[PDB]
Amino acid sequence: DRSFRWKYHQFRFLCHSNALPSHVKISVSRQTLFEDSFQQIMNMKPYDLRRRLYIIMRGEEGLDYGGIAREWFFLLSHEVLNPMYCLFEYAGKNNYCLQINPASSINPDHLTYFRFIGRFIAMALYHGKFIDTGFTLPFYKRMLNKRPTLKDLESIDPEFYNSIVWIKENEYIMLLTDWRFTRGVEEQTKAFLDGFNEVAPLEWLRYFDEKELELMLCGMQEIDMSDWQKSTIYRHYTKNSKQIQWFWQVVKEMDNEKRIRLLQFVTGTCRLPVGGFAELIGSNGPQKFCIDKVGKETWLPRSHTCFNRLDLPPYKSYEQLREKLLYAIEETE
Repeated sequence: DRSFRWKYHQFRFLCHSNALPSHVKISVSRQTLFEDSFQQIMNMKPYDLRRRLYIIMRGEEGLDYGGIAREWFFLLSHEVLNPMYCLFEYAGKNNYCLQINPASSINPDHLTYFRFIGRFIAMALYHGKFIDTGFTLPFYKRMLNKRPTLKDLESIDPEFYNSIVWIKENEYIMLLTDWRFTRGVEEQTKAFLDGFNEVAPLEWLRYFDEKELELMLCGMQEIDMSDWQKSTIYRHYTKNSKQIQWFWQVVKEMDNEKRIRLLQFVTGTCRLPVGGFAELIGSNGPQKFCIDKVGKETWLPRSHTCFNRLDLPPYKSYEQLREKLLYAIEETE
C-alpha cells in the first residue's frame, strides 16, 4: 500500500545490495544486433549480468557507456518485435496489444530465445534501464503471479469479452478467460519467466502492481495536459458539463504520477502514442480519449481500454467525482 516512489527505492536498493563488482563486455554490431546480443548474453552466467554493462558497438568512438547502454536496450527491445523471428505478434490493428506468438515453435530453438528475452528484461530492470517493447498489463500480471481477469479480456479481446459477458448475464467462464490468455504460449511464457528469474528474482517484484511494474520498465514521462484535453471527445457530455469541468479540474490538480495512473486506467498503458493523444490507438483502429455519461452516482467510474473510454457517472458534486475518480484510479482496473 506504500507509494510507487517507495517501492521504486526499495527495489533499486535491493538490486544494489546484490551488486557485483567488475564489469562485462557485450560486443555487437547494429545490423547483427539481435544475434550478437543473443549469443553474447546467453553464453554468460546470469549473475554476471548484474555487473556493470559495457556494450561495445563495433565501429563507434563514443565513451558515454550509459547512453550506449540505454540505446542498446531500446534497440534490442524493438528488435525482438521483428515478425521475422515469430517471437511476438499483435491481437489487434495498429500494433495493438503485444503478445507472445503461438507459432513461435516454427523455430525449434525458440524457448532459448524467450529465455534470452527474460534475461534481457531482467537486465533492463536491474540496471535501471527503460524498454519500449510494449508489454500489456496482463503480461505484467503474469510476472507478478496475478491471474488475468475478465476486464483484461475486454482489454485484449473485445468481441470475446462481449460474448462471455452475454453468456453469463442471460466456472466455464473462468476456464475460458484463462484459456484466452494462456493458449499456445505456455512454454514460451515459462521460459521467459525462467530467463528473467535467472538474472533478477521475480520475488523482488512482489510489492509492485502491474501498472507500477509497467512504469518501472517504460519509465515516467510528463503528460501534456493541453494536448490531452484538446484530443478528448465526449458522449452525451459536453466540455462545459459540470462533470467534465470538475474532471479536468481534478486532472490539473493531479501530479504527473497520478495523471500517468489515469492514463493507464483508461487506455491500458502509460506509453503515449507518436504524435500525442490525437494519434491514440485502441482496438478496431484509431480512437481518441473519450468520456461518456454512463453509470449511477452510487457507482465508480469505469474504463474501456479497448476504446480508451471513461464511463463517468453524473455526480452531483465536484468532491464526489474527485473522490470516486481517485479511488477508482488507485484501487480498480
